[PDB]
Parts: sequence; structure tokens; C-alpha cells
Amino acid sequence: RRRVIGQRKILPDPKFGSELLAKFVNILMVDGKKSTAESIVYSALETLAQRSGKSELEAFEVALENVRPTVEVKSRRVGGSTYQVPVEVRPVRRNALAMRWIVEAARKRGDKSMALRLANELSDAAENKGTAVKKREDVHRMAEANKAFA
Amino acid sequence: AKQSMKAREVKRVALADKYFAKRAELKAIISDVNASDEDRWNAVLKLQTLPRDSSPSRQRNRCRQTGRPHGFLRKFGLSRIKVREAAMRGEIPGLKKASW
Amino acid sequence: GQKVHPNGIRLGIVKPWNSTWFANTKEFADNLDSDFKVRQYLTKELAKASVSRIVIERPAKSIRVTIHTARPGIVIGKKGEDVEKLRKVVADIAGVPAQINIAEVRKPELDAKLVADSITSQLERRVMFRRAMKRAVQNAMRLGAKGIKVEVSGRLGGAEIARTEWYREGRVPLHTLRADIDYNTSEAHTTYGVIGVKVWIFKGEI
RNA sequence: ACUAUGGUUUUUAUU
RNA sequence: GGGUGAUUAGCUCAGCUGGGAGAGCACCUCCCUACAAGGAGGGGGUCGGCGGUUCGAUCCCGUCAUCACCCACCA
RNA sequence: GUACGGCCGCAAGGUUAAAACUCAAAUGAAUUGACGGGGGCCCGCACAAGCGGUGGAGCAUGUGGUUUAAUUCGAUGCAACGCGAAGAACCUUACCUGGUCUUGACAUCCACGGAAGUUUUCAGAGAUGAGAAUGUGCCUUCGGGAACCGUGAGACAGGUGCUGCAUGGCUGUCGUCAGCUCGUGUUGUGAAAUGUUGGGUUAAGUCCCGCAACGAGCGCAACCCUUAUCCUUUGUUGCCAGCGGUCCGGCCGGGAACUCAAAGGAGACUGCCAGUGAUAAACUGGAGGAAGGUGGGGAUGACGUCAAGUCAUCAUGGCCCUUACGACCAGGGCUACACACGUGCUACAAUGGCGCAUACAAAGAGAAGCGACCUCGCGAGAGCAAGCGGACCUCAUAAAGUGCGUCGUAGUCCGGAUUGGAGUCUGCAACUCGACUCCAUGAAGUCGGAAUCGCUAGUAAUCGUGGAUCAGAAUGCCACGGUG
Repeated sequence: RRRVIGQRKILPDPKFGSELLAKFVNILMVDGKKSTAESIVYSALETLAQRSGKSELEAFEVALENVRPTVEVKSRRVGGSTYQVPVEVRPVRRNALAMRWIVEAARKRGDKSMALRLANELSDAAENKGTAVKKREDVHRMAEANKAFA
Repeated sequence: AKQSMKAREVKRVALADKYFAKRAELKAIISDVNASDEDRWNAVLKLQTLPRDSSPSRQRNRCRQTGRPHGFLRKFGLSRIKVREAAMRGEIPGLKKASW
Repeated sequence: GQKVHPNGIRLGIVKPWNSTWFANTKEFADNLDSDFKVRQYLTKELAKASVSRIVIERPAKSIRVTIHTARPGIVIGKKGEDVEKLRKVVADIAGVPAQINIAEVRKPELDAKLVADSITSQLERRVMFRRAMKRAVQNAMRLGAKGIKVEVSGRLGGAEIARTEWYREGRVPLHTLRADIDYNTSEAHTTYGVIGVKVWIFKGEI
């Protein structure tokens, strides 16, 4: 009923001491294998530098900021039938959701090479069209109607 | 109990050790030939393979204290139920139940 | 829950075994078959000798066999020749020479093995069941126990119904690892029912 | 959102 | 005076190959539970009777009885 | 408060007001349970946030019910259904059929003939039923026996048959939940209350405070076991920094530094300080250090448990059979599906597969055993044979991972089931229904539909290693490690 449990900082990256990259490999990890993420890491940014990649000071941290989650909800109750309410997420959650939104948008249809399917999504992460934006507005049209009686 | 299951054991595992725990050489002689496409043995195989009351097969050891076919432990001579019974009474050396 | 003896579940707590020896990996189970045979023989020959336990040590290429008895004078005879015929047979079923060590139990009414026999005595003549356990409690606390628990189950009355009775005095304490608790369960073999008897006794930590 | 009804019988108790 | 349907199990009734006795509720009894519901196996027949046909008639023809139903029965 | 008659009313009615018939309890009062679609309030991987799944496909695999000559017997409220009863040709077997003998497979006392045994032929599915040879041992108050193989008595023997509505024992589980007993006092007509209720606060009757309740027990907590860092003691079949020699091999001298294997000391007490708060107790935060805040974790199970399971782990009251609900054999059934429900594991891919090389163990097991080396061959297998009693050999080039070629969305020339051919072995013997190998063969299948799981850390997720059971064969049952 209070969770809130422990404290877990995790480790930074071994080559530049990055905190965001060492977390992003924990999103591309599947079957407990991090090697498959290290085939996609830096190669997506270097493949963006074959199409549109200008400046690399933040690598992909601003693509993860042009990607913008806003439509998260929770359920409120006093018994049986429940009432939906929207929530104002913390930057640590906003970032954790943006990291899934973009790699799930790059996985939407089957093609070759995830570094290249992600570079196509990062070249879109300056104007943000279709995937990771068109579902957001279709549920945001209730975002004040679900505040009315608190 | 069914004491007929021990009457099987007495003429199987308790009598096989001197006659059936090594016996496969006594049939392999019928595969000992001087040349291919040639016979010297014919149907004598059915006399070398004549025993039926004793076999290398059908041999169950059973628990030596309960006659039970499942849950025996060869290293103690006891079953799953008697390992606890001897251990709780302290009547078996080297074995303890907790606390590592 | 599961009951079990407080001895072997606490044997990791500086406690001794009832059989202590080391044997070859091709006959350890056959030496443990001998370890059962010597008890199943002696508990039929010494059946009136008030035996509380039989402990097995195997020194000097022999079997020691240590018998804790409240009636040693009918085990050793008059004197030391009646046991020479006994250890001849113990050595036969063991496959090794046999010593025999006879130890006198000072307080049999303090030991859960013989307190159950002292209760079984009064169930032969059917005294009031709720007195029979209180006498066993009184006699044990007067003998230097720091607590005792009893239980008697089935055909205690009076009528055809099956009931249980207990009473408890002093300390147990069953979760205390160092308590070295003395325990027994038995039957009174009555002419209707059987009457089951349980006893737990506490003396002090190790 | 709100959320119908439940067939027959059921301890010895001693001094 | 002429036509038409019925009479089969304690109670209500079905009726496809003519070698056929049956469904549910009642009667008996096992399973599940001690009952009951629910499952399953049994007991008990004037298939209204007689004659004819038929290898055999509840089962088709004919006809006697009793009950229902439309007609005729003084002018 | 219905009937009859009266009385009052325009009237519905109001008022007076029976008897027959009928049952073992109705009711007032205070008290304890238990429930609410009452109130407050504790806490939970019940919700919250994240991810991997189940519910399709193909095989494996568990259960019920009907069925059947067996489809053994049990466990259905939430405590049944990969489970008790570990590897179904015959076996093992409870179940079932056709044979056979009834003092009987199993146990003893007496009589009667035989040594125990060893060999060999016929009848028979075999159990066994008939012959033909062989051996005559032990004790010899010298009596004739013992013992052993059977047979015929009188007592008997047999039963995992049926009953936990007969039980002693065994046991599920609330639940690691914080609660429960034994006594004495007091209040109350007494049942009953108190304390065990309250105020902080914990995993906790915690650790203090306090009221008419105060002691002694069982729990909680502790005991015992295990670990992070320093110091010490000690070193082969373990270790190898320095140094001599070298099958150049920690290999041999040798060292004792360093892993490690291991006993012993130090370290951690909410103890220090701040913030809250009875200048309370207790938490939250800070400091130290390798690191706290039941240290992280084990063994953990107080009372009473459901009109609850187990007589198939063992005894045992009762019922019943023995021309058998035996036992000794040959075969069956346990691998019927007319219908009712689940758990796995593998592919559904590309961020992947396939083929061919390569790095790392951890923990067991191993003298009629683990089996090297080298082979014969397409290969299972078969052949020869060393080391090894296991810190000195063998099982055993761990697989994920690291890499190079290659394949590609075609619903997969992927997945390779499945149907054949050629075999190799195990056993009395592989029709159904046995393993393992080589060459053919060719299929469903884009993580899913109502709906719904487990974990806050070496956990969830994922890929390999070993052992017990052992004629030949586990997708069964338990440990060990990499990635995380």
C-alpha cells in the first residue's frame, strides 16, 4: 500500500560515462542479451549522418524531447464502476515513455536493420508525423472532460 | 504387503548375480561366423535363449525395509518415509535435518 | 501441522546422534540394517528391563551397544555370565565382536520413554484418566523437570465416544534450538479402543 | 449504471 | 335413421415400416448425498371384445358395447 | 380482533368479543459471536508502473465422465486435475479373463516318505504333470534322531477388500498472521467484561507512556548456521610473486607473497548528530566503513482450525470371502473418446535462422564402474585398451555469447513434424506400443478472442551443465552456472 521501495541508481556507460545510453540499452535488451542493442547503438546516429544528421552534441536526447508523451491516465474509485483521470508525468517518466514510443514506432512494420529503421524515425524526429503523434491527439480530446468532477 | 512380490525378488535380483548380470556372450556366439552369406548355427538360438523364470529384464530391487518399488535410497537402505524416521530419532550417522 | 521428534530437527544444534560410526561405501546400508537388527532383538529380550534408549558406537573393530536401563540387574544377571550368552547373539547379527555397556537410569519417572510406561500401568485398571496424567506431571516436576506436557487420546471414559485430554506445566519451549527436549509417543493396548499417549519434558538448555 | 434468490434433518455432557 | 373420432400403464395420452408394447408424474431401487433435485435400471398392461385376413392383429377389414361430435326424427 | 347477536355511523368501518382446533415454546432484559448493499481504521505484488507470458499452430502431458471383460483407488468450494503410485512389449498391477491348487506364495507344533541337491527326456500356453540317471552329507547316552524338501491332520494362514460416521497415528492450512494459555484480583444478579481496550510507533502485544488489573508460560525477538574488509594460525593431490634447473609443462626444486580451502579476532549498538514528535518512545535524513537499520539471508510454524482429507506408509474395532474380492502362469487393461477442462515446450523470426570455427566454467558422478587414445564404417554401433579408489585419470572442446560465409517477407525450399528406404542394438520377444543413425519425404504457422497471470534484484526475462530412477528409451523429478 506504500511502494516506494529501496533505491536503485544503475551504472553509467563504459566508453563515455553516459547515464541515458546505459538506460537505453535496457530498453533494446531482449532475452537478457545487451549485445543486440550495441549493434543499434551509435550505428543509428551514424546512419542518420547518411540522410539528415546535423550536430551530435546530445546524440539523440533531443529526438527523445521532440517525442512528447502527455496523455497518461489512472483509474479513480469509491467502489465498483471507476472514473478515468489524466496525470502530469515527471521528466523521469516522460523520458522513460519517450524511449519506448520511438523504438516501438520504428518496429511498427517488418523491414531490414533496426539501426536503419530507427535512423528513418530519427530523421522524422525533427517534424514528428504519423507514428508517436496521431494516437495522442485522438485521446487528448478528453483531457479536460476527465477533470470536471475531480 | 502381498508376500508374492518378495517371492519374485528371491528368484530375480537375489539369484541373478551369478548367472545373468553377465550373459550376453552366450548369445553372441550365434553371430560368430567364418564368412558372410554362410550358416553353421541354424535354430540353436532358441536353446541358447531358452530361460524364462530368470532374465536380465523384470529385475526390481524394491525397498529392503518396506517392499515398496518407488522412493528407495540405495545409499541408506531406507525409503523417503524411513529416512525422516531414522533422522528424527538420530539413528543414522552423518545425516542431519537443518540448519546447515 | 507436521509434529516430528524435537531431537533430529535440532541435531545441527550441538546435539549427539543415537548411532555414531563410519562405514565403507559398498556396505554402509548393510551396517545400518545391522543397527536396526540389534535394537529389534534387544527390545524383545529385555522387554521387562525398563529400557529408555539403546545407543550405538562402533570402536575397536567391534560394536559397543550402550543400554540405558532402570532394571540393569535382569540384563547382567547374577553376575556377568547371563550377558556373556546375550553378547554372543548381538555379535552374530552384527557380524563383529560385541562389548555391551549397561548404564543405570536414576530417574525413570523423569524420562518420556518410561513416564509413558508408568501411565500405561494405570490404564490397565482404568483409574480416572484426568488424574493419571496429573500424577505423571507431579512425579516429573518433583524429579527436577522445568516443564512437562502430556496428551491422551481415544476411549478414556465412560460411554462409547472417543475424546482427548492433556494439561501442561512449566516451560517447553519448542522453538528454542538449545532446549534438548525429551519426547515420546505410545499406545496402552486396552480391551476397547487402544488409548494413545504423548509426553514432552524440559530439563534445561544443553 | 445498477447487481433476482437459496428445498428436508443435524454433539456426548458424566460425577 | 345416416356419417366422424375414441376405448393402450395408477393419471394424461402417442401410434411408420405388421414380429410392437412406450413417454412423463405415481410404484421399487442403485449412483452422487442421509434425503431431494438430477442421472440410471426395474415392477405393473383388457392396446374395449369377438370374427376374418396375416407366418404374427394394438397395428388392416367387419361388427357388438359405452362416450363425444355434425345431421334426420310432430308441422 | 376472525365469527354470531347487540350498540354508534349515510358508509368504509369502530366497539363489545368467543369456542372448537393446535404446539413446545413465545416474550422482556443484558451479554458474546457473525454479517451488512453501516461507520472509522491497519496491510497485501489484490490496485499503482514496467516487462515477459497464457487464450491460435504442432507434439508432449495431467484430470473428470460415460463406456468396458479392466479402463486400478483416492483428492471438486476458493486447500482436486505434472499429483500420491520415477522411467507400461512380458513385467512391476491394485484392475480383468482362461487355466491350477485349497493347512495354501507366507508361519509354527505332529505323523509319513524323502538328504539338500546335481543331470536329462516327454505332455502342457505355462503353472506344472509323467519318466530315466546321479548324490545319501550332519548327530550317533548309541535310542534312533536332527535338519532340510514336501505331503496329510487339528488349531490356523491370506486380503494395497469396504469403512477416518469406530480410531491410535500421519496431514492440508489461516500464516510469519501477531496472536494465545495458566492463575489471582475486581466489576456484573449472572453469561460476561477487564487485562489482550487507549496514545505514539514496528515485520511484531514491537519500544516507551497510561486505566482496575498484576504475575508465570507458548509465540514475536533470541539460540545455531552463512557473508562483505583488515589481522593471525596452517598448506598437498591446491596456490605461484621472486629465484635455480627445465619432456619448456607450476613441470621439479622451492617460496608462503597471492587466489583458495579453512579455524580464530576486529566491525554495527539506533550507538553519534540533525528534523519531526508527550525536553517521551520511535522514525526519516546525515556521518563513518567493505557495508547497517528484523544487517543482507537460512531453520523459520503459539492456540484453535472444515459437520475437511489419509485404514495404499503402519497398527486396529466392525462387515465379508476362502469350491475365493487368494496364489502360481499365459494373455489383457492401465496408449476405448460417442464429450468436458487445463499445464508445458518448439516454430510463428529478421534486433533472426542455417552452416562452420572459437572463449569461459559451476556443481555432481565414477574399480563386474567413468571410460581416454587410436579406429572399422555414411553413422547409431562395434573393436582394442590406458588412467582412476578420485584436488593426481574419465564422464567433458559448456550453450547462450564472439566471428565468417549464406538465407530473406515468399505468409517462409523456414519449420522438418510426418510418411518410406537402408540400418544398428537391447530382450524369450519390438503387430499396436522400443531406442538411435544415414538417404529420401514434405505441413500447420505473421504472439493472438471474450478474458487473464508472476516478480521490485541476481528477482522477472533467457540459454546451457549434472544426478537419482536404469534390459532399451523421459518433454517426468531435483540441484549447478553464463547473460540479466
